[PDB]
Amino acid sequence: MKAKELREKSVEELNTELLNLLREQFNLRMQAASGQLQQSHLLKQVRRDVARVKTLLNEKA
Amino acid sequence: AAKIRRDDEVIVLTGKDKGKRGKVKNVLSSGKVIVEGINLVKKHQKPVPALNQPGGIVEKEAAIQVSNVAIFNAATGKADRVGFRFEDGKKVRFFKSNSETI
Amino acid sequence: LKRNRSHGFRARMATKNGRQVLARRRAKGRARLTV
Amino acid sequence: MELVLKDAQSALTVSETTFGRDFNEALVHQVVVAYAAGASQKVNKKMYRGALKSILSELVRQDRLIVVEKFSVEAPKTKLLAQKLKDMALEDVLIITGELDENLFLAARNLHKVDVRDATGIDPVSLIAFDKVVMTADAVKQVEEMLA
Amino acid sequence: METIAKHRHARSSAQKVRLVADLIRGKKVSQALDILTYTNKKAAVLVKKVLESAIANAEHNDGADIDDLKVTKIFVDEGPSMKRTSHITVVVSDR
RNA sequence: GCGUACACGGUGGAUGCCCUGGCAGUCAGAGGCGAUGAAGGACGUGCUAAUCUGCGAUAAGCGUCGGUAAGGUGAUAUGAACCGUUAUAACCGGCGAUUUCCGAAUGGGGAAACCCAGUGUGUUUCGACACACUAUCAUUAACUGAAUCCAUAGGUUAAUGAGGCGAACCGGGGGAACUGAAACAUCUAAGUACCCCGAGGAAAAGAAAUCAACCGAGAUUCCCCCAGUAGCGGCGAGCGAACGGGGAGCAGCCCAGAGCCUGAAUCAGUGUGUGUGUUAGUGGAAGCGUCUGGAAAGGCGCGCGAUACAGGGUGACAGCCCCGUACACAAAAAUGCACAUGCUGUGAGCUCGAUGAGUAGGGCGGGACACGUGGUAUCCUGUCUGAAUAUGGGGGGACCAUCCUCCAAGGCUAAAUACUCCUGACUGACCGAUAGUGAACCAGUACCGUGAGGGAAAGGCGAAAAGAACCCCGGCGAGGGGAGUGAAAAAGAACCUGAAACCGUGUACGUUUAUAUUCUGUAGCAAGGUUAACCGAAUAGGGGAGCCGAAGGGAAACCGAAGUUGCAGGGUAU
Repeated sequence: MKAKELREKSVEELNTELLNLLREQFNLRMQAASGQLQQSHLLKQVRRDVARVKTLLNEKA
Repeated sequence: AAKIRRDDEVIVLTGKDKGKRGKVKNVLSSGKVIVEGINLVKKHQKPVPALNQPGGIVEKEAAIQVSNVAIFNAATGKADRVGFRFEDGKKVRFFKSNSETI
Repeated sequence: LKRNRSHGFRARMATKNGRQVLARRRAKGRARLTV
Repeated sequence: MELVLKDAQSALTVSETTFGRDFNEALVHQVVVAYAAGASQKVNKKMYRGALKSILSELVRQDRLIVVEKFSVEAPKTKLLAQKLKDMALEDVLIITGELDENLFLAARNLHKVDVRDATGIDPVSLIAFDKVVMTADAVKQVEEMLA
Repeated sequence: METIAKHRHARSSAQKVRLVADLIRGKKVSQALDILTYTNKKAAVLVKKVLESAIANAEHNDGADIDDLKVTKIFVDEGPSMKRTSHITVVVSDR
């Protein structure tokens, strides 16, 4: 998890992080507004993943 | 490290449970321990129509300090102290009073 | 708008007295130094 | 006066003014008051010498002072000191000697009822606190030369 | 046997409720409540509530024969001040 | 209708238990931070109604390396929902990335958390998004550069200082009224508060042209005595020295120009390895039975460990309940303290020379010099004049003689030293919510004054919420009663123990520390004692520059005395 995505090229990291922040964030916010997503650890894991992927692309390259 | 952890057999030295043995289920962050069938309480829980209310008075277990319960070993049948030692590649707890191996 | 003109934070800071009074006010620790 | 070493049947002679001088209650009271106050008050060497001589003489007359040729433990273990004290039936005693012994000091460290201190660091409070005092001939002569 | 019924922190003047209760002091509970039914005083409602609660407690826990129940010890005490509040107490038994 | 006393009540907190609180000290670092945006705020970030704390749209966090790792996901303060459980759950530490807006706040405006922008680059699209820059003063360097050829003023660029705050110390320049002589003159208050500058954490100064004079001490820096002596003041209140004499430390300097032999020790910067700390942690001793008691940690009996009976708490008082302590160990990477270690610049010692020349001094005009030249003074002016130089000067009682100093107009010198806004640890013949901090509590909060400023009161359920399930009355409320938990509910969330004052019922009856002076006792020694400051694994012991008595008295012709220092006690002088 922490190191599985480290070796991948920057292009796929950019693609996955942009797709996640564009789709999963909207899905989770709409679910929370509508009362869905009874389990909240999805928010934690997705926020941590997006933060970790965005932490790269600045010091790595 | 904690001298008492999961899957450990203990006997309550005092507190209305003298001489009775049990297995520790969970330990609270404040130092409390949970052992099945040593201290049963009569919590007057408030009935609620949702959340699958158990019904009536719930006979659950309360939380008691770890200090009030000692560790039990089957080698001699009497509670004894425990220290920590270094094994070939790890550190493990070893009882006292002839150093029974866990 | 008179309150902003008179007791405005920038207006007070424009003078040395404003800086010293706000510094000692913070030293005291009031939640609102001026308003 | 003359004292018995109780270990070799050897009699040792000491200055009369030290172990044979009259007990001055006022001097001892003043010294203990000054010690408690300091625990700023003027302190004089002559006052200290008089107080120590008076208390030593009183203890000798009360048979509260007993001397040995040497007091030590072969190994730095408190059990050795405890058993040695039990052999003589001594529980509340003040061990006083000259050069500090590492083994004896280590053994007596935990013992609340037994205290170990150097000859130069002797104070009346330690002498009065414990029922009896165990010293050594070397310590006795060291104290005698200190008091002159 | 004895029956107790009391109300805490009643928002009424203590002296007024004491005077109202003095009217029914030393009187049968049934007669007291019958007389208090038509009473127009504000404390009339409070005394009616306390007496009905007393008889309800008696019949639920104590024995029967609540009609012969008698008023024994009725009083009011001054309460905390925030119009001073009052505490009403009624002890009733047939004997 | 009331009173004489008792029991129950309610606003009620005298008393007592301490605390997640303050206050006074001791030992150490730090003794400043930042344009690479200091300090502090505004708003957000939890499954959130709210708070502390962390963080900043990558938001109660992320990448790396170590310790631990089976419970944790921070708590208040529960619930829902999660991962993994022997190394990719979670926690601590170092190294890195981000870090919204205001805030010196720095692109401009402006009303603090607000608005409006421009330039260049990337955009795999050029709607629009991300990044860097875009203020002022001063200095250095480079390129351009009018009057005026060059050079300057001016312009562009690279670099450096400052945009502010911070408790105290240092020097310099000004600086008050209150002030005692019952007011007041010379004065004290006071050079205190206050205003400014410089930058140091310590500062300045720091090594004699020093004082007496015919003997003498020899850097600067602080300290008790001399000493409240002289001296100063309607000699009254009051102020107030040293030459000189002892402790901390005592290191001096250099170049000031010429060379000789020279990269000969030292300095600042930069690698290597050694040892100890900072920066997560590891191990680490030992007990039962009866009785009592809600529960033992109360005590009775016999045991074990103790380098550890320091301490914390655990149903009442614990060495053997544990956490801990003594003690022995521990760092992947970062970091201070001293070493041998390679290198870049300074760079040893020897001899020969001057001794910092418009300089000392002098003339006409002030400053504060208690005193306006009067009994009268120091750095100098606006300007001029004007010394031999070490063989000479300052000079010293001026002098002859004799004596100290400099070798005359460069500054450097950490040492012994004042203080804590803040950081780390320890202690309290210090206090206990009307005390202690204003604030032990969501306290510099509420609140008041449109600002300065002032400023509160408000804590204790139960060891364990295990919070009175349930049933009934009641209005589906509030409130109460049975039952039950709970040691106790004469412990019930309006919850620590709980006296009355006030009001009702029934019961028996009638209607100022501190500086001196004197006297008291007591204790050492003795013509002696105390030693000051300081040293001192430390009130031990040393250490009398320093105080008085003193085989002395007396007229140094002559004859031949027992006082001091501590303790407690009192009166007096402010």
